[PDB]
Amino acid sequence: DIVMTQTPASVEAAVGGTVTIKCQASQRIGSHVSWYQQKPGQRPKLLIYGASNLESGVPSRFSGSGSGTQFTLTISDLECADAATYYCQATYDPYTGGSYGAGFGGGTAVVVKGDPVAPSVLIFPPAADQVATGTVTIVCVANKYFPDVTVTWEVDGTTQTTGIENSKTPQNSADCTYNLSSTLTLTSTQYNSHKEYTCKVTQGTTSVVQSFNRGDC
Amino acid sequence: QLVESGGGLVKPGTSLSLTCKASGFDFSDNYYICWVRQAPGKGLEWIGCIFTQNVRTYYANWAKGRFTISKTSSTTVTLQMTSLTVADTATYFCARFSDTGPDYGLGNLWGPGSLVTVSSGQPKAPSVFPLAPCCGDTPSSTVTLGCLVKGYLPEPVTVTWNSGTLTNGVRTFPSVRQSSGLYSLSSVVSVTSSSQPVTCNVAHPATNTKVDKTVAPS
Repeated sequence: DIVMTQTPASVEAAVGGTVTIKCQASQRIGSHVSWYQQKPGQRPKLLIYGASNLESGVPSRFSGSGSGTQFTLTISDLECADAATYYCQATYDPYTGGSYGAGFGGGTAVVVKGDPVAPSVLIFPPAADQVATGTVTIVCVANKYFPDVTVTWEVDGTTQTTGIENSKTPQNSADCTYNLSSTLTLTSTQYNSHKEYTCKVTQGTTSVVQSFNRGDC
Repeated sequence: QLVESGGGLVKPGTSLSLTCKASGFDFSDNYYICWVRQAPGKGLEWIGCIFTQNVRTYYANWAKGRFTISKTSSTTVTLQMTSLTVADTATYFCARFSDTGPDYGLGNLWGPGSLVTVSSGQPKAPSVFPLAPCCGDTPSSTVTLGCLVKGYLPEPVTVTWNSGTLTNGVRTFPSVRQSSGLYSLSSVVSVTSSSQPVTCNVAHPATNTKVDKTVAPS
């Protein structure tokens, strides 16, 4: 079994920069290495095979190098569309002598540093039919922003430590921005036992706060 | 192309047969058909390959015990797995590795994968709730509306708006999983106010469910 050691596990580079990713095979496999690109929710996409052959239709800014033990993927002129995770794969096993695609490297998460954009924030009070079910879920959305943000929930001035679930969209392939949804789940009893609900999205030294009063919605 | 099927929600300790079906070509030619899985939010993990010419098989050392690959027909390769646990929850991709001349390293045909969810919970259809600004707020000329898709098992659900005609300004977030194992996600869309009555189309195929919720501000 060929084992591939990928470095680094994650990298961040400015638009137009150069990303250098490398993999290490546990024993010499010549030029038998493929590189893949994968975005969230999508199937893997082949970029390089045979260590340095570009798959048809793949931009020329991707290039692979290496033969033997150490293999290198280079991404130059980095674009927002290149925000993804990249995997190497050994395509030869000297023990079995087969040239099939085998073990994958750990992967490298590439974050493309685009131009900074502060978020706009929206808070959505629970629909009327929610509270009858025994639980309520308050949604808070931070749209189109970069760099990352941190969310803080408050209920009548008390910071919330539990009931919080966050999901971030992948980097927009055009402008590198993120979108985030933060949900706060409480019981119907807890929800009716409080008035003020606050979502606070912090991007460094900036914060956008979005509140609502349960009685007014 | 390649299409995986046979998956879904299954209980721990059970066994499963996933099939990979080919169209526009068959396994009478010389290829490798490999299975690669990916747990949600984690890396790719090779399971094994089978050579279509002589049905010779090659497995990852970790996968030998619980996984089996076989060519059941000229157009179907099956992946049998045993003693499933939560650690086996993953998307199981089928991939074809073609001949480059001296080797078979050209893995440029991948299926979308078959999702296997190993849980003891029962399948559950989502509860769809509208998302609109607080009634007491002064409306603006542009408004963001959405749908909360709460408490479904297993993945996935797909959300469209106005049956797929409203696609500009749509932001459908990836699903979150709470402690009890139920999934939830939201989808919002920015539209002009006092203008568009929008409708989300939430599909949960695992329960053969589709829900349409027409949302409106205040």
